[PDB]
Amino acid sequence: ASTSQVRQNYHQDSEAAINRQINLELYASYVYLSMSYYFDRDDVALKNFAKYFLHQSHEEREHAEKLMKLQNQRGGRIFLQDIKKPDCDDWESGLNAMECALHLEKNVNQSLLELHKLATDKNDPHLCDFIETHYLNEQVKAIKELGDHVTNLRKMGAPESGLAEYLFDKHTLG
Amino acid sequence: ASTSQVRQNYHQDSEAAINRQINLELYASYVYLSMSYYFDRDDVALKNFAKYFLHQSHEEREHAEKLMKLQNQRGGRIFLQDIKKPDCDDWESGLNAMECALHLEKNVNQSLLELHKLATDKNDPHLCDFIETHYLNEQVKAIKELGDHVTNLRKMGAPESGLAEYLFDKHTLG
Amino acid sequence: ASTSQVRQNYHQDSEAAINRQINLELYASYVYLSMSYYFDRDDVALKNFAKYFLHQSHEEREHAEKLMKLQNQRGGRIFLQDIKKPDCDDWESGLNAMECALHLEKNVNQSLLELHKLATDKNDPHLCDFIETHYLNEQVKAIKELGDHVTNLRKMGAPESGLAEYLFDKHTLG
Amino acid sequence: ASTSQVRQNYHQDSEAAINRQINLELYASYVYLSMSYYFDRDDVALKNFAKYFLHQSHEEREHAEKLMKLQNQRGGRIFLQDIKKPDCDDWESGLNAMECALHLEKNVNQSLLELHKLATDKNDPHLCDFIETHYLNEQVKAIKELGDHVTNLRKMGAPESGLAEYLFDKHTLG
Amino acid sequence: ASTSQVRQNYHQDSEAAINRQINLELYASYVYLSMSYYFDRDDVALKNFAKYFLHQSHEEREHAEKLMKLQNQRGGRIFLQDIKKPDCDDWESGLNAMECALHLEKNVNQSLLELHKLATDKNDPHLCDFIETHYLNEQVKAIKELGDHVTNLRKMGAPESGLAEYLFDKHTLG
Amino acid sequence: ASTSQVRQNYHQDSEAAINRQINLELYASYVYLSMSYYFDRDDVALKNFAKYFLHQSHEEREHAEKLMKLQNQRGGRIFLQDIKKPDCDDWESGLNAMECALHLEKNVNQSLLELHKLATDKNDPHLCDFIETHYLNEQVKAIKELGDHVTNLRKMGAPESGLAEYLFDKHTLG
Ligand SMILES: [Cl-]
Ligand SMILES: [Cl-]
Ligand SMILES: [Cl-]
Ligand SMILES: [Cl-]
Ligand SMILES: [Cl-]
Ligand SMILES: [Cl-]
Ligand SMILES: [Cl-]
Ligand SMILES: [Cl-]
Ligand SMILES: [Cl-]
Ligand SMILES: [Cl-]
Ligand SMILES: [Cl-]
Ligand SMILES: [Cl-]
Ligand SMILES: [Cl-]
Ligand SMILES: [Cl-]
Ligand SMILES: [Cl-]
Ligand SMILES: [Cl-]
Ligand SMILES: [Cl-]
Ligand SMILES: [Cl-]
Ligand SMILES: [Cl-]
Ligand SMILES: [Cl-]
Ligand SMILES: [Cl-]
Ligand SMILES: [Cl-]
Ligand SMILES: [Cl-]
Ligand SMILES: [Cl-]
Ligand SMILES: [Cl-]
Ligand SMILES: [Cl-]
Ligand SMILES: [Cl-]
Ligand SMILES: [Cl-]
Ligand SMILES: [Mg+2]
Ligand SMILES: [Mg+2]
Ligand SMILES: [Mg+2]
Ligand SMILES: [Mg+2]
Ligand SMILES: [Mg+2]
Ligand SMILES: [Mg+2]
Ligand SMILES: [Mg+2]
Ligand SMILES: [Mg+2]
Ligand SMILES: [Mg+2]
Ligand SMILES: [Mg+2]
Ligand SMILES: [Mg+2]
Ligand SMILES: [Mg+2]
Ligand SMILES: [Mg+2]
Ligand SMILES: [Mg+2]
Ligand SMILES: [Mg+2]
Ligand SMILES: [Mg+2]
Ligand SMILES: [Mg+2]
Ligand SMILES: [Mg+2]
Ligand SMILES: [Mg+2]
Ligand SMILES: [Mg+2]
Ligand SMILES: [Mg+2]
Ligand SMILES: [Mg+2]
Ligand SMILES: [Mg+2]
Ligand SMILES: [Mg+2]
Ligand SMILES: [Mg+2]
Ligand SMILES: [Mg+2]
Ligand SMILES: [Mg+2]
Ligand SMILES: [Mg+2]
Ligand SMILES: [Mg+2]
Ligand SMILES: [Mg+2]
Ligand SMILES: [Mg+2]
Ligand SMILES: [Mg+2]
Repeated sequence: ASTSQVRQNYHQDSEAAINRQINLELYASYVYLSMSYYFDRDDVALKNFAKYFLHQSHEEREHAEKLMKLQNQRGGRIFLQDIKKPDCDDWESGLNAMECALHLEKNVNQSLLELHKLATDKNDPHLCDFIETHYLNEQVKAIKELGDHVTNLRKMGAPESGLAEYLFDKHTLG
Repeated sequence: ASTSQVRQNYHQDSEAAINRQINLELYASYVYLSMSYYFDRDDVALKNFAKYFLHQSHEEREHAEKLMKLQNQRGGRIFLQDIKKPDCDDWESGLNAMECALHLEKNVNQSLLELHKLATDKNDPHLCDFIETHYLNEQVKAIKELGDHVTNLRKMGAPESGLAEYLFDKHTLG
Repeated sequence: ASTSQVRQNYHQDSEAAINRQINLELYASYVYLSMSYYFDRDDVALKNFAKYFLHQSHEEREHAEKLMKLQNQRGGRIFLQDIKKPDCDDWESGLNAMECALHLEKNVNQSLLELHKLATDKNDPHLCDFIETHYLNEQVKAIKELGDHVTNLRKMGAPESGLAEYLFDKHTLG
Repeated sequence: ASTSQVRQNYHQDSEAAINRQINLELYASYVYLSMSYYFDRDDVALKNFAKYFLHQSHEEREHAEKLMKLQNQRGGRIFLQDIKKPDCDDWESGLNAMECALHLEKNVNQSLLELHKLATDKNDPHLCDFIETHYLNEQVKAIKELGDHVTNLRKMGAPESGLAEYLFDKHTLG
Repeated sequence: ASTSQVRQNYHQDSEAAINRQINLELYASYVYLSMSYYFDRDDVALKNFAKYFLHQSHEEREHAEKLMKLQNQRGGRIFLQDIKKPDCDDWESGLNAMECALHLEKNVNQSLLELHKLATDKNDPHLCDFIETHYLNEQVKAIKELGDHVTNLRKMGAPESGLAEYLFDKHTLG
Repeated sequence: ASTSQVRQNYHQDSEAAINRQINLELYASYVYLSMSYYFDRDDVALKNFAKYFLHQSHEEREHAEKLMKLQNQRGGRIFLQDIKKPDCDDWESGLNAMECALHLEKNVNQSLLELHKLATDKNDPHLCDFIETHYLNEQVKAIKELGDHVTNLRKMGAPESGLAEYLFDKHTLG
């Protein structure tokens, strides 16, 4: 009950915000897992879409683990919640999955910006630096990459052109 | 809606049982993740317990992925549910975590034996072979290893002896 | 006209400030280019001064390119202006060029500090981290190096001693 | 004020023409820089167009530096002017950028042919050889390459076909 | 007396705070030096405790040197004070030394957080980034490691169990 | 309180003299540290003077550590005092720093000769051999090197000639 021997300048509200961010990162890992195996279906059959989203799934589990490490490093206590099944919808196409991923990463970035605003308000420069170093530029690069992918698929004629998704699978994700 | 072009000798009940087993494997990955970071806390501080359970967590995510591949290979459709937060309790000690892991793996094995009985009842030898090849002996080895670990910790004087858990961490999990 | 699909927490004023900083970095590349070839003249003939300033010129073009990448990563639109010819004056000596470079880098640093104050005012932690990571310490090291060079040239007897500039060229810039 | 000790058979008009050519080469570097980052935008997203034009930008800066070296080698004095922002227009498409580049390189070649006619009129065989050796065939190869690129993009169905620009990006510029 | 040629956006109060932090880092190096040689005594004789604290001593001297470099880089003037002999007390045991080290590192971290609050108040983003990059996470990792060590020693039965300190020396610090 | 089990032929007065010599070696490390960073200032800017004195600082910390080892080897008890800030004065020039270092090393040598006279008076041949083996010739070589450096700087025209200190920095300390 009494304080962690390591805890210093770590607000209860920051501790709770980090637990919510852990859940969000595990949720993002689950969304990309579901998206991956959609492209593995025999009636979709785009293997590089499947590999691309599995890699993204594995990266989100690493992002969750790094926040669980941070919680312990600062003397906070991890509190886990259910990982909700993916919302987005039935995946429909390579383009629609890429658009769901863009929205997911823009929602994760908004959560991280709220987390950074709280750490700023509580004058926690270690937590500010943590978020900036490990999360904020990774989100900007992820969002830019997904926007690039959505643009190419749209220009190529997706989702109507099954040829467009096939050739994007080989040339961009291959 | 209409049948997958690949589907052959794959009962609707088998398809549903495989989706339930996917959820159970993701749940087991989550239980071991939680257990891992407990041992990373500054007031527990057993780093080889933490690494041992993280590795086990990563192995369960691989077990889930292999069942999602199987579902697609057979022309079934993956249906995901929420991943429940870990039940077990507050982890308390290295011994108590090992005992929770033993119970978890004995519950996963019972699920797989029920799955095998269903595949047997539906005369699905491919699914029987899948379960036997990739799951049943992995469960028997996991259960035997966790029983060995629980025995050693008990003989060494855990959970009262903090020396016992420390030296087990170095010599068995190190 | 309508918003970039990637744009998030990126103020119009930040977007414009980044375009002004791009112009300033290209201007700094031009100042160092001019300084370089002054030392290549047959009546100046200090080859290590020439190489030192050419390298500095190439570094400023890289600094401009990284800001053009950032503008696109954040969903801003690059707006280019004329690159003004160098102001400073006729270069006169190794010491006078080093003093012009010190003033240039102290003016670029003041621009970057104003840019950081704007990003702080608009609560853009990604842009704050970008400036701190890629620009602020590079400016402090550049300013310290140029101050060191100016000090040595002054102590050695420059600009009157042509021997001083010759031996500095060989021993410090060689 | 008085003559460079190295100057021999180098007409004042040649000296001035070389300074104008320096400005034109820096302007061409700026045009290709702008074109490069257009293709880096999230709503254009053709990375090999972007790399192709950045390389061309870097080559034009080298062409400018070689003329600044020549000016000093002959005992002329470098005189720099503002580098104008790119004219061409909004870039619109891969085809339109390639067409702007073709017009740019045909304007640079006309400048170099005028420069060669002046050196011929002033009986400066060193300057004639300089232009022929380092510039004239580089312009003919650049113009031929850009014409080839424009032809392919037109035959492939650009600019209407976003598929055409995508596949040209992978197969020709990749 | 008059201003350093390099000084820009570096408040007199920041300059003084950096000199106080230099003294604190040298004091921390001295505390760990004293602790090291305690464990080298023939009536204590724990060689891995001795090596662990000597390494920590050498790391604190590096932390002091990096702040003396920063002071010069920013155009401040180093002002040195006596390095006080270690306070803590007679070292008594491996556990008591580890507890003194935990308190030392939590006092150094509080000094660095006060330093960061001053740099924030004076809008010095270069100094904020310096502290965050080189100091704040190094303090969080140091504090977490020392808390882990204190926990293990307590669980193992230290300081009463001389066996506990012996086996910790071999297995954790060895 | 009672005697160390290892103590043999080690006089209380020798024990106290060794503690005073430890303080003197730490003081010499501090003097050279201060001298080092003086030459790192932007208005002094002699980098090989700075490296030379930092190396000397690191060597004095090693000399202190070896005496703390000796104290324990002989069964004496280390007693630490404050490390006084450097006396010498404001450093002024490369020559003045070298002259302060010569005086420092001649004061350390006089302390060691007094220490050797005490060990001789107490018939401690182990301590006599320790001082002769590890300290006395290191002091004679240090004093000879600093005298050589002072001579060269004086002959070269230091401290008036800033050229002299610059060229000594490159050729002797480089
Ligand atoms: Cl509190
Ligand atoms: Cl919580
Ligand atoms: Cl929940
Ligand atoms: Cl980046
Ligand atoms: Cl059927
Ligand atoms: Cl189902
Ligand atoms: Cl559900
Ligand atoms: Cl087996
Ligand atoms: Cl053991
Ligand atoms: Cl062992
Ligand atoms: Cl808005
Ligand atoms: Cl603008
Ligand atoms: Cl303009
Ligand atoms: Cl640095
Ligand atoms: Cl003439
Ligand atoms: Cl001209
Ligand atoms: Cl102009
Ligand atoms: Cl050819
Ligand atoms: Cl291909
Ligand atoms: Cl001021
Ligand atoms: Cl001060
Ligand atoms: Cl003092
Ligand atoms: Cl870390
Ligand atoms: Cl006695
Ligand atoms: Cl004493
Ligand atoms: Cl004292
Ligand atoms: Cl010798
Ligand atoms: Cl020389
Ligand atoms: Mg949430
Ligand atoms: Mg990712
Ligand atoms: Mg993430
Ligand atoms: Mg639900
Ligand atoms: Mg970064
Ligand atoms: Mg279930
Ligand atoms: Mg396992
Ligand atoms: Mg499993
Ligand atoms: Mg529940
Ligand atoms: Mg088998
Ligand atoms: Mg401007
Ligand atoms: Mg530079
Ligand atoms: Mg720059
Ligand atoms: Mg003008
Ligand atoms: Mg900040
Ligand atoms: Mg940095
Ligand atoms: Mg022109
Ligand atoms: Mg070219
Ligand atoms: Mg050209
Ligand atoms: Mg204009
Ligand atoms: Mg000819
Ligand atoms: Mg040729
Ligand atoms: Mg203090
Ligand atoms: Mg440390
Ligand atoms: Mg420190
Ligand atoms: Mg005192
Ligand atoms: Mg860091
Ligand atoms: Mg003394
Ligand atoms: Mg020495
Ligand atoms: Mg010494
Ligand atoms: Mg005093
Ligand atoms: Mg000897």
